[PDB]
Parts: sequence; structure tokens; C-alpha cells
Amino acid sequence: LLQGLQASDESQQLQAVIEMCQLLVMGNEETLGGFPVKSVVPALITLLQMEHNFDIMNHACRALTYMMEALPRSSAVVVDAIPVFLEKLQVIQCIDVAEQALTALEMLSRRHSKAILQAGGLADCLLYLEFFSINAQRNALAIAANCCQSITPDEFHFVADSLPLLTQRLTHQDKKSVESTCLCFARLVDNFQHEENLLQQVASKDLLTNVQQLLVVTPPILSSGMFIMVVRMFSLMCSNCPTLAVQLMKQNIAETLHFLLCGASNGSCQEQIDLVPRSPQELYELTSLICELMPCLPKEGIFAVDTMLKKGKDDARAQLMKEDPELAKSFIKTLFGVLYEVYSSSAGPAVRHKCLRAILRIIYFADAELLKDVLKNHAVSSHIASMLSSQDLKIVVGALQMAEILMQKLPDIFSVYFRREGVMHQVKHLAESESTISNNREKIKGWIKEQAHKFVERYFSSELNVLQRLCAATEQLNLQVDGGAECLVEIRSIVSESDVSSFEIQHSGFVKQLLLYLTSKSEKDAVSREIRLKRFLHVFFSSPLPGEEPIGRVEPVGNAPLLALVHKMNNCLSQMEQFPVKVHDFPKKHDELWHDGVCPSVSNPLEVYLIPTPPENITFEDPSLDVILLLRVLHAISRYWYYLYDNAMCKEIIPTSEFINSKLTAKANRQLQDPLVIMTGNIPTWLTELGKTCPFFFPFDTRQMLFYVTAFDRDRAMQRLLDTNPEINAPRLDRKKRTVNREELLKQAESVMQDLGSSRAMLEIQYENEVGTGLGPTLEFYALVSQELQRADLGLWRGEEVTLSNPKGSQEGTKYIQNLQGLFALPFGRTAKPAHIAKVKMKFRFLGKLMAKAIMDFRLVDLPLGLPFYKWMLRQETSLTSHDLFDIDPVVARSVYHLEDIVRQKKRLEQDLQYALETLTMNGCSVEDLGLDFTLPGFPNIELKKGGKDIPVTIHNLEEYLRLVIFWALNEGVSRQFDSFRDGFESVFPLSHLQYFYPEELDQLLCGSADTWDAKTLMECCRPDHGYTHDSRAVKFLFEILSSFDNEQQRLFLQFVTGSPRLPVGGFRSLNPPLTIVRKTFESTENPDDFLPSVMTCVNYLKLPDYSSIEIMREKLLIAAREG
Amino acid sequence: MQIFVKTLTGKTITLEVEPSDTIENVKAKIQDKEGIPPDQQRLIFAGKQLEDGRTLSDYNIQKESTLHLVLRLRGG
Amino acid sequence: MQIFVKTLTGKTITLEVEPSDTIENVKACIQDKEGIPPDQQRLIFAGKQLEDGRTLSDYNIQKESTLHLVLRLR
Repeated sequence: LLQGLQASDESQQLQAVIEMCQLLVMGNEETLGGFPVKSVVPALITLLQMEHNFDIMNHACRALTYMMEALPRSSAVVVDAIPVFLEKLQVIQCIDVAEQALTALEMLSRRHSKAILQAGGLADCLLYLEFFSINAQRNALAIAANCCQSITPDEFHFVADSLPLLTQRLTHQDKKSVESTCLCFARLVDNFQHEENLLQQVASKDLLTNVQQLLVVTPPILSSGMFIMVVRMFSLMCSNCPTLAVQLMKQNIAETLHFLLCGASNGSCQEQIDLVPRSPQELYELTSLICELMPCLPKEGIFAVDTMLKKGKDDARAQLMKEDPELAKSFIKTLFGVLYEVYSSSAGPAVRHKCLRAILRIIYFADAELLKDVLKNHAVSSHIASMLSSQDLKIVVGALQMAEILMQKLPDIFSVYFRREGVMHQVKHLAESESTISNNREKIKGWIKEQAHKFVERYFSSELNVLQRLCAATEQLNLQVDGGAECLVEIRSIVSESDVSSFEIQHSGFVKQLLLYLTSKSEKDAVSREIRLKRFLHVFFSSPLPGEEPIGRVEPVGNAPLLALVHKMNNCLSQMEQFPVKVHDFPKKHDELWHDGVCPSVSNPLEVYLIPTPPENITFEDPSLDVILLLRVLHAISRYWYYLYDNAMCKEIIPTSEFINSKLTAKANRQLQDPLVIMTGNIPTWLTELGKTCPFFFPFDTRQMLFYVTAFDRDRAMQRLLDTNPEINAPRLDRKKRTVNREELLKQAESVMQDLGSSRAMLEIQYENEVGTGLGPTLEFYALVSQELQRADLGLWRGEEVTLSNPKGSQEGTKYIQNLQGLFALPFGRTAKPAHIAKVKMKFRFLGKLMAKAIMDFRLVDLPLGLPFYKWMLRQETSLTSHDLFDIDPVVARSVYHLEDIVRQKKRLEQDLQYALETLTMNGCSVEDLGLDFTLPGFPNIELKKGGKDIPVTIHNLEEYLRLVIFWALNEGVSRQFDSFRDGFESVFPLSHLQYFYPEELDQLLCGSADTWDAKTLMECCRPDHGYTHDSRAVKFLFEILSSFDNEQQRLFLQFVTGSPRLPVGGFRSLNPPLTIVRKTFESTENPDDFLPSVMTCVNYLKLPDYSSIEIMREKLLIAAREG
Repeated sequence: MQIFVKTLTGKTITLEVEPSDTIENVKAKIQDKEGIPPDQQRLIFAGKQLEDGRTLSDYNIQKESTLHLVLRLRGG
Repeated sequence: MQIFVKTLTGKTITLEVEPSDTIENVKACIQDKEGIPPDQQRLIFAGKQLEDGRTLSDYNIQKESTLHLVLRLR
């Protein structure tokens, strides 16, 4: 087809180019083998140069555009056409060749971005960039940022014309162009770091004003993978041109780095500075900015060993602290607290070098009256003591150097706060302790011991009212000393009000003398553990003394002492802590129940925690190991304290969220996210063993994310990781097919579960010959089977029986079971039929095989179970009291509470007889005035003991009866079901692995609560496009409607829009690809108020017509969604 | 109010419009003052093109906003 | 607006699109009915190929428009 391009008739070449197009378009490299590119490209350029007829021009540039997609081995010849390509950009005659020539070069700039640049094409592509359409602009700005890369520094004259253009492109909003503008400058600065001459010309006053205003923009126009290389661009400026670093401090870099990290710049100096959740790669860069805005440190003096730590110039910044002393003040008085919080929170190896080293630079270059003003509300004193006592090299050395300089500049304050926080002792411990890469460590050890020896000799060879009071009142808590009540009222006054250190508590022996004060199990003590623990809770809870138990309930008032005790104990945990974070860095059995009526006794759970030794699943050696075991004892007394009393409420002392250790949280969250940990499975053994034994240190999201990694194979764990943090980039799994009826639901459900629990693969639900396949039916399956398992004809659950709307089409409804407090199982007596029973024990085997398979495939199940159902699942059934009857059967439990008042008034007057037992009238009604016999009230076919229905419950067996009610209703009558429920659960997946969780926090393991549905989250996560903006009329009308649904219209909307009726892991942000909102097309004769927003759920569009008002779109959505 | 319209030659004209007055009303005003057929009259404002149905208030045009004018030939 | 998509084998599939759908959409509503990923595919509409950011209203492609498809050899 070659010589037709060589024709003399201009319409003949116009015909032959379209033959030459589709020869190369629909072919490929396999089919077009032998295509003579060596002649066609000089032909197409000659056809391109015929500038009079634009159609000869247009298809010629389309023909070269497609040749590289036909032959990637031909792109070496295409490079010759670049001046003629740019010739149509220099003087534009046909704009559809101009937008065509850009996409010809945007393919070339991946391999030949120098050849454009040597041809001067950087100024040419950006020249008429105001005119093109968006797909052509995104071509040229990606021709720009490719040509900004391989520049020899002699060639600045190419870029230098274009620089006020690209500095304006940081104000556009097209997100693939702004992230092609920022790629250009951050490839300039990486090539102009050796020349302060040009780097002062790259950085204008406007480049450092736009990029500064770019990062404050909420929602982030930049990605989180570009917010790095914007901020890292500032680093290779300031470490090679200090004048720009001066100029960044001139242009208010403080309110930038305050707003990026302290959240909203809310005017007030935040005491609890809230961190915006940033990655462990962004915080390494938002501090290597702050590390290079303060002057460099000397290499002689006390800093002289810093030549060795990295063995693994009249500064204008130094003039800036002189030439503008208020600019250093306004830098440091606000941006120090960032470096305070960022260092203390995270657990990076390399972040904690860099956040440390910028506190060296702030302290060493502040003067005396600045550090007195900055460090005034920052406990740096205790903070060094942790850094002093590390097992790392650089964190000890940098603690010494801050210990050196703080004593020099301020000895009138930091001599007090280096003895009352253990800085003196730990350095003195460093001086007196004795014992290439193997070389450098001992010289640092040689450096530290000498530097510690100089330090005490200079400052602490000279020579505590609170450590008096805490070494003394510790040893009135001895085992063999009757300290009375006031040996803790002192500690109620020491730990609450007066400032204590975390070195006084650490070494006045106060930790082990409260572990042993509460968990001592010998008769050699002066005071028994019953009397001690009730004195203890008289101090930290204001519960009554032994013998002062009043007539009413044990009435809590306020937990504020034990609240304060845990926090100061948890502060002492934080500083003493040394757990490693391995991150791979990249810088006939006589039934006395039935024959007699003898219940097994209430097993107090508290008696397993109150043990002084560690439990035998703790195998980690810790300097703070004694502080954990005080909290585990302090968590058990916070939670299970009502057992020690009688009428104490089911109202725990301190909520389990308060015990969350904010450093141990953060050291875990960074530990869980490393992918080389999980595929190899070598989780650090301090993490799991803390989780099971002390779950209360962690927030619920952590333990949940902890649970889905420890308990499974090399495959399902990593899939959980990608569901929550999608920025890594899903192993080989299996999904064996099944097929399910919509009307033979339950019987086929028990058939699929019967032979698909054994393998460790995923479950495939697919209806009987229906179009919708994928995650649509499977997450509808468990919402149907859970709709199925509350049928009143199955006879499984307690509670009332209510006919509901049944939107699923089952218009019979079968009178579904709904309880206000939750669904606990039904009691069976011994008078139940052996076929009525073994039918039920195939449902609770199924229900256990349901909820176990509900977890391994990450699904959810909507069963509003009662609270004491979960206690039976975590094996806490032996502890259930009359405060667990109230969360199952809220009519009986008013009778059981009002009859234990008779039982507690039985033992009141028995101690002081036979006539007084008859006078016990509950609202004028005695025991026989109820007329109750040994049958569970509400299940009269169930006799409690043998023939107890013939046995009237009287005052002489009421104590036996209220044990027998609560044992049958909560323990015995329900026991036959659960012995299969705990068996069916454990057929695949053991119930030990659920011990990370609690009773009241397994509801949120398989239900959820659903997610964010305000407009602010919708704005940051939806991507309006192809006709709509964030200020369009429909998108403003859409997002106001989505914040006014119930919890089912949200399920309706996602059913129609996304496909599945519930949001995936983490709000809208994890939708792949995210929610696109396109305006729907019509013609001129069509009113858009009479149409429906049809969609495509495979890539999640919402082709929304622009309805005229807000209520019309409100009505069309509910119609278009419910129509499946 | 009034807006600015550029072109590929460089001459900037000034229409007299309101937050109203849709594209075919005002790209006819191009032909009313430049004699250019609206078959090929592309309008570009901040990169995105201007389809025929929507207004100028729907495109968030402020006073003396700069947009552009572009001649296609027949293609799409 | 029902359209058509023809592959190399002539296996003419159909789609039920709007004119307001995009080109990466109908790059991936053919993902449903053959196993060829959205980066190995070139939709061709009578000589030109199609940008990955345009709608179908802007291309003036309408009902019964028999386009084409070529496997991009990755």
C-alpha cells in the first residue's frame, strides 16, 4: 500500500492513507511482520508536510500514531518525525492534528524524552496547551514531565521559558495533569541539586507558593504516592540551597506542616494534637523537610561520633536565626509539637532516627530563653530516659547529646527534671556498665561510657519528697504487714493529685507490691484476700468495706481514682516498654441436679486472673513484664468485680477502651502491615501472647486485624491486609461451584455446608440459572439464610413472634422471631422427645458451621444474637448469673431479682425465725402466693428436678429454686444444643482463636454497625467525571440525598450502584475502581425529569440525568434501585 | 456581564452574556461577529470542552473568564 | 442504545450501553464474556482507535455501530 502514499493526485494519497491506516490498525506485530517502516515514515512525514489539505495531514499523523502500537520495534524510526511533529505544534493549522501529534509524542516520551528535549520540544508542546482538550493536555504534560527528567544541567534554557507555564499548572484541577506537573519539577530538582544557580531559578516565588497551597487542599488533589515526591522535592532543595530553605521559612512553611500533621489548624494550641493518619513513608518525608529547615549540626565537639553512626559553608540558615530572630521563634514555637507527637506516636526504625535528629537541631540552635518557652509543656525529661535505656545504638547516643546540651543551656531546670525522671540514674548506669560493622559498635560503646562518665562528673557528682512517700507506702503494702485502710489512701493521694515520675513508681518497688498485694494466696498474710480486695475497691472505686455492705445494691459513683491509676500505670508501661518491632525496612453419675436439685456452683472468673506469676502462655522477657501483669489484674478487677459482692451491678468499673495502650496500639499497627512478616508467618511472639492474655491493650480494629492473620494459612491473611490498606499493589485460592434454589433455601444450605467446611477454600453461591453472579449472590446468601434461621416453626429461639414486611418475596413470612434484647436458644427438659431434640441439634450444628464459615471467607451475617449467647461461644458459660438472665428473658428477670431480695432478706434474719419466713411478702405476696413449682416460668413442660412440678417452691427451697431457675434457663436447658454448636464450630476452625475478643464485641465481628454516610466522605471518595464537577447541580443534589437514608436505602443504593448491598472494607475508599458519577446523555426532545439513572456495576458508574429539582432525583433513585 | 474568548490566531473578543444563555446561543454569537459555522466551533474552558446543551452558569463561568475556540474539520 | 463489538474471530458480542458510557467501560463490559484484560484490547471504530477517557456521545458512535477489537500483544 506504499506507493499510493507516493501518488501525485492529492485525493489519491488521501484515499491511500486510510488504506495505510487500517493495514496497521487492525494488524499487530505478529501479523504485520515485514512492514517496511523505513519507507512509510518518510512517506507519512511527506504527507504530513502537505499543510494545505488537513485531511491528508490528519490521517497521516494517525498513521504514525498507530505504527508503534503495531510495531514496538519501529519506534526507533518514528523519532525522525519529531521536528515535523513539533512543526504542527509550533504553528497550528489543524487542531485535530495538533491533538493527534501530542499523543504521537506521549508514546515517544517513554523512550525518547531526550530527543524531544534536544529538539527543543518542551517549549513547543506546552505552547498552545491552553487550547487542547483534556486527553491532549494530559499527553503534553506527560511529555513535559518526561522531558524534565534526563537533562544535563547545561540545558536549562529549554525549561526556562516554560517555567511560568508549569508554575500555573499547579493551579489546575485535572488530577492526571497536576500529577504530571509535579513529576516535572521533582525531576528538575533531582537534576539541579548540584547547582544553586539554576535551583534558585527553578524555585520561583510562585512555585513555592502554589506547591505550598497545593498540599493544604482538602480533598487531596495529589495522590498519597505523589504527596511523597512533592515533599521530597523540598528536601533536595533545602539541603543544597539554604536560601530557598530561608525562603521557605519566609513563606510560612509552619502553617503548612502544622495543617498536614496536626489536623485542622484550629487556632488554639492543641494539647492532644490529633495526627492525620499518614503512612510510614510520608512521615519520613514530612520530617526530612523539618530536618533540613534548621541548621546543620557540627562535626566536632560532642557530635564527633556522628561520623561513625553513619558508617553502616557559612550557612544562611545559621545567619537566618541571627538575621531574623523572630522567624526562628515563629518556626519553632509551633512546629516543635509536631516533632514531639510524630516521634512519640509511630514505631518506625528510620522515622525515629529522623524525628530524633531534628530535635537535636532545634535544641542546639535555640538559645536559652527559647527552650524554656518551647519545652514548657512537653515532658522531654522522662522521654529521654526511655531513649537512654534503649538497646539501640543511635537512640542512646542521641539521648546523650540531648542530655549534654539541655544541661548546658538550662541547668537551672533540667537538674531537677533529670533526677526526678531517671536521667541521672540511667546515664550513671551507662557509665558504670562494662559488658567494619563489628568494629564500630564497641567504639560507640567506648564513646558512650566515657561520655556518660564526663556527664555525671560534670553535673551529677554533687549529690525527693515524693520518692520518700512512695518508697515508704510501698512497704505498707507488704504481704506480712497489716497496713490498715490508709496505706492505700496515701496512694490514692500520691497517684491522683501529686506528680509522680515513671522512675519513682518503677523503682520504689510499687509494681510488684501491688501485684502481690492483690494476688496473694497464702495464710501467712496479715489480711486475707477477701478483705484486701474490698479495701482496694474502697480506695479506687468507693465500694463499701468488708462488713459495711448496705441493704441496697452496691452503688458505683465514679471510677476516677482507678481511672487515674491505670493511666499512670500505663504511662509506666509506655516508658519501660522494649518490645521489638521486626519491620523489613525499605528506606451412674449421680445427677444431683435431677435427683436432688444441686446446681454446680457459680465459677468466679476472677480467680484465674488473680495469680502473681505470669500465665504459662507468656514467654516474652520484658523490662515492663511486671507492669503488664498488674494491668491484667487491674483489668479483671475493673470488669469482673461484681462477683466479690452480692448485689453489685453488671456495670464494670472502667470501659475496656480506656485500657488501650496508645504506644502498644501503635507498635502493633506498624507490625501488622509488613508483608514479609505474614507470608512467612513469623509474627513476633510478644504480639500474639499479649493479644490473647491481655486483649484490653488494643482497640477492636487491631485485635480484629490481628485475628485474621494469626488464625489461618499463608493465604487468607494477606487477603485481609489488602482489604484494609490497598496501597501495596491475592494468592492462589479455590472456589468450588455450588448451585442454590431461592425456595429450597434452608435444605440446600445444610447440604452445601455438609461437605464444604473441610477444605480451606472459599464458598461459591450461585443461584439456579440467574444472570447476577459473583459477590452478589454470596453476600445475599448469608442474608437469606439468616433471614431463614429466625423462623418460628424451627423452634430454636426465644422471644416474641412478629410477622414483618418480607421484602425478599417470601410473602408467607412464616412469623419471624424478633427479640428486643437478642435471640438466645430454647430450653429442653428431660420431658422432650428424642426426635424433637435431634432435629434441633442439626440446626445448631448448622448454625455453628454457618458462623465459622462466615468468618473464614470474611462475610457477614445479620443475626441479632443476645449477649449471653456469645459467652457460651467463648466458653464462659460456667459464670452466668442473674445479670445474664436479664439479657435473655426480660420478664422472668424482674421476678428473679425481686425474689433474691427475699433470699437476701432470708439470710438477714436467719443470722439473728420460722414465723419470719412466712412474713416475707413481696408486694403483699409470699412465696406460695406466686404458687410457683420447680418448672421454668414460661416453659411449663420442663421440670427442674425429678418430679419438681409436684414439689411446691417454698421458703425452704427458694434458695434452691433461684439457683435452679438460673441454672436451667441459662446453663442446663440450653446445654444440649450448644454441645453441638461448639462442636460444629470447631469442625473447621477452633473456638480458642476467638478468645482475642469479648462477649460484647463479637456482635461487631459478624454484623458491623453501617459506615460513613455524610457528604464530606462522599466528596472525597466519589469521582464526578465526563460532564460533572464537585460543584455541579446534580452532584450537589445527589450527595445531599445520600446523607438522608435509613440503613436499608443505603443497602438499596449500593445494590443498584455497586452490585452488593453493603460497603466493602473501609468506607467508600476501597471501591475498585471508585464511584464514578457521569451525566447521562439524551437528545433535544427529551425532558430528563422522566427517566431513570441506569448504571453499569462492573466498573461502578452512575449515569445520572440532571433532574431539575432535588425531590425528583429523590424519587427516581428509589424506583430505579428496587427494579432489579 | 461579559466574557473573553481567544482563538488560534490571537484575537480576543468580548461577548455580552449572563449566567444563562446556552452554548448554541453564544456560539451563534461567534458567527454573528466572526462568521464561523458552528459545525466545527469547539469551545474549550480549562481543558474541558463545552457540549451543546449546558449553559454558562452550569460551567461556572465568572466575569471576563478566558476560554478558547477551536476549528475541527468533520471528525469526532 | 444497543451496540456491537466484533473480535478477530467474528464472535460478534452485543452490549447494552448508554451513549453516556465511557470507553474503558465497554473495554470491561467485554471482560464479562471473554478472559482478555482491559489493557490488551484496542477498540477500533472504522479506522481510528478510541481514547480511554472519552464517552460514546463525544465519539458520535450510535446504535448498531459495528466496531472492532484487536488483542494488544503484551
